[PDB]
Amino acid sequence: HIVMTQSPLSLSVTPGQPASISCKSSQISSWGSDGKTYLYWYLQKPGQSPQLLIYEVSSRFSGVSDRFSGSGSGTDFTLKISRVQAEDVGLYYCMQGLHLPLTFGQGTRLEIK
Amino acid sequence: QVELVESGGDVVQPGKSLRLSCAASGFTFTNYAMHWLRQAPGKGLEWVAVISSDVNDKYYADSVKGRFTISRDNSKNTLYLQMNSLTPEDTAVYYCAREQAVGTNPWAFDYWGQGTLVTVSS
Amino acid sequence: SVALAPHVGMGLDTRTQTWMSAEGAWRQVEKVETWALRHPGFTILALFLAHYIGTSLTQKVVIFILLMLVTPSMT
Amino acid sequence: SVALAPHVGMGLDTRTQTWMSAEGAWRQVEKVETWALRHPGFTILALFLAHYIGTSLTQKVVIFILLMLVTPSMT
Amino acid sequence: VVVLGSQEGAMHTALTGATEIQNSGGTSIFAGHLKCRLKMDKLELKGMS
Amino acid sequence: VVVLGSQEGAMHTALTGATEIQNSGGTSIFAGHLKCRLKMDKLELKGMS
Ligand SMILES: *[C@@H]1O[C@H](CO)[C@@H](O[C@@H]2O[C@H](CO)[C@@H](O[C@@H]3O[C@H](CO[C@@H]4O[C@H](CO)[C@@H](O)[C@H](O)[C@@H]4O)[C@@H](O)[C@H](O[C@H]4O[C@H](CO)[C@@H](O)[C@H](O)[C@@H]4O)[C@@H]3O)[C@H](O)[C@H]2NC(C)=O)[C@H](O)[C@H]1NC(C)=O
Repeated sequence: HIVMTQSPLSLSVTPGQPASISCKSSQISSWGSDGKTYLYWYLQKPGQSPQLLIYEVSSRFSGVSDRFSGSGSGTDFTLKISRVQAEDVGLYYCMQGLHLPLTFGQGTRLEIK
Repeated sequence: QVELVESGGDVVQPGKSLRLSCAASGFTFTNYAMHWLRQAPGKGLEWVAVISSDVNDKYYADSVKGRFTISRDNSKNTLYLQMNSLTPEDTAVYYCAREQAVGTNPWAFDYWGQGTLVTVSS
Repeated sequence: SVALAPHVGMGLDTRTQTWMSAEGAWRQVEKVETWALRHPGFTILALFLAHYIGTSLTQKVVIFILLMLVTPSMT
Repeated sequence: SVALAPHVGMGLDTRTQTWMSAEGAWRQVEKVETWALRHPGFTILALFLAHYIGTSLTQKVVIFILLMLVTPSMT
Repeated sequence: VVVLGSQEGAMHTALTGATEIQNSGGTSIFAGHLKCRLKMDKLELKGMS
Repeated sequence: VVVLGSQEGAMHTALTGATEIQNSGGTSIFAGHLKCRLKMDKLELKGMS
C-alpha cells in the first residue's frame, strides 16, 4: 500500500491559463531493475468512465491532446495544462502502479473559474 | 475500437451472492490480464482484483480479500467476478478495465468499460 | 520488417483483383523515381561507371538502367 | 511510410549507435538470399541474359550480379 | 530494450498480391476456377410439341 | 472500402538509419558533435610553489 497525496483538491482556473497538479507518493515508485517510474494519471469526465492520459510520467497516451504533460521524479510528480478548455473539467486521479495493490490518490477536481 | 460492456449489476440484500460478467470485444481476449475496478459515489476509484494472462495468478485487495472470486472464460470472451458476503459499504459502480498494450508494466489500464452499478441495501 | 517480400510473383492468381492491385502496381517505380529525384548525383556516378565499364552502347544503357534501378531497390 | 526507401545513407551520423544497426545491417542481403533460395529458377535466365550481353567476362559478371540483385528487391 | 511495434500495417503491404476472401461464416472462398464437362444428353427442349 | 491497418510498426523500420532521441520534457539529443577553441591562457595549475 502506497499513500498518495494530491496537492490541490479543487482548482478554479479561467480559460487560457495553466493549471498544475502535484501528486506526492509515500514511498519510491521507481522500479530499480529498469529505472522507470511507474505512475499513471486518469481523467474521469462528468458522468463518464475514466480514460488514461499519462502512462509512466514523461510518456503520453494516444488520443490525447498535446497540452497535457507529466513531470517530476522520485515520489513527487506534477502535471501541467498549458491551455484549459471546457472539456478539461473532471476528476484527475494519480495512481501508482509499482506495487500490486494499486492505490489511487484522493480525487482532485478542476472547475472553470 | 475496443468495446467493454458490463452485466450483472442489480439490487440485492446483504449476504447474498452475485456474479458480474464483463463481455469484451475488438481484441484477442485470451492473451490479456484483465482487471476489475470500482468507485462508490462521492469517493475515489478503488482497486478490486486482477486475473493475469495465465489463469492461475489471481490477486485481490486487502479490503476485499477472501470474499471475492475473479475468473476468466476465454472461449466466451467474458470476465466473471463472483462476489460473496457483500455489505452495504461494498456497493458501488464497478468498472472493467483492459491492460496496457504499449508499456512495460504487466499491470495497467488502457481502456475502461462502460460501468455497471450494484446496489446493496436492506 | 515484413513490409518487404510482397506476394507478387507466386503465380497462383485468378480473375478477381488481388489485395491492392491499383495501389501496389506502381509502388516500386514510384519509390525509385522519388529516390532519383531526391539524390541526383548518383545519376552522374552511374553515367561515369557505365561509360567506363560498357564496351558497346546497348551494354552501357543496360548497365546504367540496372544501376539506377538497383541502388534505391537495394536500399 | 512503407518499409521502403529507409533512412540509411542520408548522412547526419555520429559515433552514437543508430536506430537498428543490430538488425537492419544484413536485412537486404538476407532478403536477397531467401528470395534466391525460394525461386532458384530465375538464375538460369539471369545467366542466359549475362551470357548474351557482354563481349568480355567483367561485364558478364557485373550484369549477372546486377540482375540477381535487382529482381528480388524490385519484386 | 524496445519492442518494435504493431506489424498489422506492414503485413497489409506484405499481402499486396494475395487474393481476399470473405470470412464471416466458415470461409466463402471466392476467386477460383473450375473445369467441367456437360453431359447434356438427357435434356429436352420441352417446346417442340 | 478497407482501412489498411496501422502503420505504427510498418514505418518503424522505414526509419532505421536515424539516431534516436529522448523527448522527455526537454528533448535531450545525446548525439552530434561540437567544436570549441580552448584558449588556456588564464589557467595556472595549483601548488606550483
Ligand atoms: C515483473 O514485474 C512486475 C512488476 O510489478 C512484478 O509484479 C509483482 O507481482 C507480485 C505479485 O505476485 C507483487 O507481490 C506483492 O508484493 C507486495 C509487497 O509488499 C511488501 O513487500 C514484502 C516482500 O514480500 C511483503 O512481504 C510485504 O507485505 C510488504 O508489504 C505485497 O504487499 C503484495 O501482497 C498482496 O497480495 C497478497 C496476496 O493476495 C495479499 O494478501 C496482500 O494483502 C496484498 O494484496 C504482493 O505479494 C509484487 O509487488 C509485484 N512487483 C512489484 C515491484 O511490486 C513481477 O513479479 C515481475 N515478474 C514477473 C515474472 O512477472
